[PDB]
Amino acid sequence: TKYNKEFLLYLAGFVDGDGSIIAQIKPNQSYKFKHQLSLTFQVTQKTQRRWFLDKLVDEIGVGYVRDRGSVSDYILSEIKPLHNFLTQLQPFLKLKQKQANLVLKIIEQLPSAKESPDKFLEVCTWVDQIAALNDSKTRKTTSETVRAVLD
Amino acid sequence: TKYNKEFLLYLAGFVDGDGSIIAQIKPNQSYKFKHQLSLTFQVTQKTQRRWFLDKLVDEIGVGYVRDRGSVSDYILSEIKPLHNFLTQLQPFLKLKQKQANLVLKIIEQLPSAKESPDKFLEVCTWVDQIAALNDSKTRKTTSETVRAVLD
DNA sequence: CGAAAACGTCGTAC
DNA sequence: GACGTTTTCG
DNA sequence: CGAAAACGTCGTAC
DNA sequence: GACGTTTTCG
Ligand SMILES: [Ca+2]
Ligand SMILES: [Ca+2]
Ligand SMILES: [Ca+2]
Ligand code: NA
Ligand code: NA
Repeated sequence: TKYNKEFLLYLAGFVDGDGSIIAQIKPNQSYKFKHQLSLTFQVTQKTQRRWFLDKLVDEIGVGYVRDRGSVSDYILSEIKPLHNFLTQLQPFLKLKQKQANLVLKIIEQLPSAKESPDKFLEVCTWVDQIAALNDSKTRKTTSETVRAVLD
Repeated sequence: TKYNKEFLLYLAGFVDGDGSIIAQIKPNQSYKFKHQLSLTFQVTQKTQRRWFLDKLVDEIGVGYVRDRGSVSDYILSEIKPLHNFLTQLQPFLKLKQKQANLVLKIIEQLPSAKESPDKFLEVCTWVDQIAALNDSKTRKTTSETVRAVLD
């Protein structure tokens, strides 16, 4: 899945505008470290324009559209295709380039982050950075909170 | 003032995201038909990212940035340069392409719209069209409104 | 007058 | 825009 | 368990 | 995002 340059240039600007590059630390006992690292690339749009989101699903060839009322979102969370997509988009972003680099870095690091409790906590630090870059306003689960892992 | 393709492709996506192509019929006795036709190309952005709007002023080479509190806007209203810019940006727009064409068409038509009251009113019809296409919500001055110029 | 700049603000669509 | 919590899936 | 899908909502930045 | 009203400028 290798994309067209004209498309990526256009999409990077659309993303810098209404997209979001999100990293979350999700709490849950089921997981080894009681938290799951989650990554999302998303594009939001008023539902009467949903066709646009649908066309993203067609060109990126992966991901899906969810509806949440008057608004919809194109969503891409699958680690492998997300990494493939972000890598190609990264060179054209201007406003969300750093968070794109951070997500790429987090993905490449997941394997060894399951291994030690200190590698996992470090990676969580990178998600704090992504949220600081974002216009974050209702964040709850922080790397700091994961640190109350101390027994 | 002929722009670089990569730059237009990217800006077209940003504009589809947080930009706005605007046509307004503005009331005022000073004008022959008691209304002034106004066109605006704008890009809005949070003031901590105003550098990004300043960078637009630099590349487009015309227009300016205005501050309105926690938010700012890159503004381009001069008919000649706006026509030039919209013509080159127009082919890459996907969501605001129609309003961009309508604005180009209104601009080309301004000279003859000062001539008859009927041509003027027809042009006002095109601005009703642009507002229909936009996510309009507080429009007051309509082509219908102008029609009560009837003596 | 004609045209742009300046200034101000409602209601979501991010 | 950018999170949150809850449910499915393998 | 691990990872994504599904579902839900706060607070602006358009 | 997409309008509004008021002031300047030529
Ligand atoms: Ca934006
Ligand atoms: Ca936006
Ligand atoms: Ca938008
Ligand atoms: Na921030
Ligand atoms: Na509309």
